[PDB]
Amino acid sequence: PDMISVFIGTWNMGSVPPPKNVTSWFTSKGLGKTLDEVTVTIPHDIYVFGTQENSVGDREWLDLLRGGLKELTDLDYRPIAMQSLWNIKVAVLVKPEHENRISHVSTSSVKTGIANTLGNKGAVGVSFMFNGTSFGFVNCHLTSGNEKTARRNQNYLDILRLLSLGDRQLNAFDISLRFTHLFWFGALNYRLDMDIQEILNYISRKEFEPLLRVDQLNLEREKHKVFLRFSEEEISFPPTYRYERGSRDTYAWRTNVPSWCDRILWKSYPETHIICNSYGCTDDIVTSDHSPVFGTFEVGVTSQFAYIEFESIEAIVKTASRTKFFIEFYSTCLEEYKKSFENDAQSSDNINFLKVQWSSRQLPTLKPILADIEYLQDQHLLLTVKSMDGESYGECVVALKSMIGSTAQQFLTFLSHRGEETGNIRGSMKVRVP
Repeated sequence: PDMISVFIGTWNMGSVPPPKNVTSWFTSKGLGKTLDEVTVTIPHDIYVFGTQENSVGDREWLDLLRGGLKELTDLDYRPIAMQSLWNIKVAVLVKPEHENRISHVSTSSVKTGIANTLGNKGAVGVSFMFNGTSFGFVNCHLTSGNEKTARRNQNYLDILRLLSLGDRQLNAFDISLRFTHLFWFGALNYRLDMDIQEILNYISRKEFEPLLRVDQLNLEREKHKVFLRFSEEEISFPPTYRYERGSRDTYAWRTNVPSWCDRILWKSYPETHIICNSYGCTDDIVTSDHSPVFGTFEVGVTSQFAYIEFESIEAIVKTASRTKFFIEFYSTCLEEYKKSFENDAQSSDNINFLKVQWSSRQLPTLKPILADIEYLQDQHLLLTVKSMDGESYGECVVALKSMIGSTAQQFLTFLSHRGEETGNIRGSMKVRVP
């Protein structure tokens, strides 16, 4: 297959079991950007379900999902992984025909505790490869409370740093760069900064823009504190918290201000195919004080199966240090990782920054495992900038897609470390074939 259809769902189940029928959740029918126009269901290739306050036992729950999907699609979807941590649970299921294509499956979980609050907060994860394309899925439940934004941001950073999904050799990189596509979703619990009656007025009008301008997740993302260079599809569904059970007619009630607690975000390597086909919530599933949120994505995949030469590399790096620096290059297209020599020039007209330059002589050629053009296009390099005394100052990713040829092509990208922008990097390179 050339592309796959990925379903992501997030639902705080409110410590009661689901209703018998959750079909709207699976088929992206409800409010927001929806697939209500689709009369005959196209079964997705991969279903991913993240839940919180899921008080159904692991085994029984996975069975309910397999059962639900069986009745909808007339297919025995196979669960490749599942992972729970208290009542935070994720499960990933694939079509039977894709079972051979999956490999390198891992799971992880992380606790993020804070004193004097209701704990049981943290995250669970699943990653795998679909042929040559790596996928990461994170399901979390962060700290609740209107005034706990700083605590939520810290939960995010603790997850980003501690969650050990994927290959170990990528331990200079965190989960924001380990996977071709990363989906981070769950009960993020960021809230609306507005009085209760004024918010209910806007929900009645279906005027979401004035509420989105006071959404705490949106504001923190603009400050560059969480979810650096992630995407979220535009929100056009009402707040998913907090409803009275048995209906969606009525919000319950600053401790119960309506909010978009339940969210899906993604982070992709550059020059890859990824389109969001839905992002919304149901309005006919009423067992929880939250509503289920869905998202679907069309995602490109690459089959499973010559040298790379750099003219020069130049990095603006954020630091007070003045030592020498080098680069390590990692990729799944390489047999072993390579390293550069010392940088051979450096300058600065800023106390906080440093320009660091590697000439062609200081940079090694990389030798890929296959010489096929169609293979090489779909690959990426992971670069980490390290100092000579030795910890990383910055990581980034570079696509080879437009770099295939005889003459060297320009690249420019951002450097990050531990959820902070730490500079940029640029250079000139070619992937040559004989």
